[PDB]
Amino acid sequence: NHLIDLSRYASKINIGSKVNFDPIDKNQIQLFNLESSKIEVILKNAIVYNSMYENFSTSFWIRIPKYFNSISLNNEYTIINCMENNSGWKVSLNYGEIIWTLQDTQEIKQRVVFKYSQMINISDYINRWIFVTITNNRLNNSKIYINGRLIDQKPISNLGNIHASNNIMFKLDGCRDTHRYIWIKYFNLFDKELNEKEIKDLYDNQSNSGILKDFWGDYLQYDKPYYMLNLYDPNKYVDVNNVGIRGYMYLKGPRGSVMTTNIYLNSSLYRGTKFIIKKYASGNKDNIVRNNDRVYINVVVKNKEYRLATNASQAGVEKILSALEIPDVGNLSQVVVMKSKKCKMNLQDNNGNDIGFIGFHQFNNIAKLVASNWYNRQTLGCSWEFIPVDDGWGERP
Repeated sequence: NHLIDLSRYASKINIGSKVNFDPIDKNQIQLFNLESSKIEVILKNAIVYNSMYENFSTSFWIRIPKYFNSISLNNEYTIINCMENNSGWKVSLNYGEIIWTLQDTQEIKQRVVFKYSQMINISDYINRWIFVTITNNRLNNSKIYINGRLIDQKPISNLGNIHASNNIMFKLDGCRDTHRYIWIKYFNLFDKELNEKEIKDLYDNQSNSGILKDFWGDYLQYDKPYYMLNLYDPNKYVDVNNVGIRGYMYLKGPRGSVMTTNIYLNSSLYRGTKFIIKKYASGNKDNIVRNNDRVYINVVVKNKEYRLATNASQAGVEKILSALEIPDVGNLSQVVVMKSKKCKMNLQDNNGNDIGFIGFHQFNNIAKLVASNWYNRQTLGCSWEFIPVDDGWGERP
């Protein structure tokens, strides 16, 4: 009974003791810069690549922690190796780079590369799950796609016979940063050149769209503190002006930055009051937040949890939100419907009527958090990301 997804391609899988399978999402695999943190796939014979003509493709998801140290500048290290006797294919990484390399049996090699900057306020790529697809047409081009989008392509018809390895080695090789690691999931191989339509369908059908995601791309979870990023005002963070029904929550700037030299320079993500999502009526007994889960939102002020709520009877369509003592909520509106199918939070009263998506509104040059049905009809002010502390980001909370 085969359980590991790599078994599709393997007659045998050898897993080192320092491979870490994520306990919440067992398909997410963590590989450290240690010699026992490796997965060796002995390929089924029909999968071994050995041809001058056969088109082929590969896809995988990857999450690459931010490069912190100058030791990582120009240090290309292999992560997925299907080379034997200097022919085959491999995936490697470098500072802000993902590299695909083909090499034939005649010393001729070609690369296609995706590059991402670490000098950017908010990155789509640093330490966040990335869907990678590389397609190879032997009489034409190699192409690399990131999150379903074509990034680059290079001619490869000058390459002759490619005789790849009988194995695939998942392992950090040649990396000089002792603390380096990667996360990977859903490695696949295809015996054709995938078209743009097929690539987008893999991206979509491996995105688990019925499950809400945090900022890094992991499953959103209950009972886990999250810093909030509003995508419509990304340089601001959430704070509380008094707890209780007289108070309100509001966006305040600026975030400020985190930086080391010109190794990285990014917006600070660990800012403001933290949200904790509480189970109330979830679709499942596990700890994962799913589309249409009905939840309560707790707000952390001075290391104490309060309840996000509002009096929906206040004048006007924008209902200003407060942070209340949990016993003080009474019959006030607090039920939030979480949505993935980026406006994530829809507040409802205890009769089931919509009060509106959670966003913000300007009240005399103060951006107060609101529930507002203007959003439900309408990147919006209700677009939020949930950011937990993560070792791949390295900022000090």
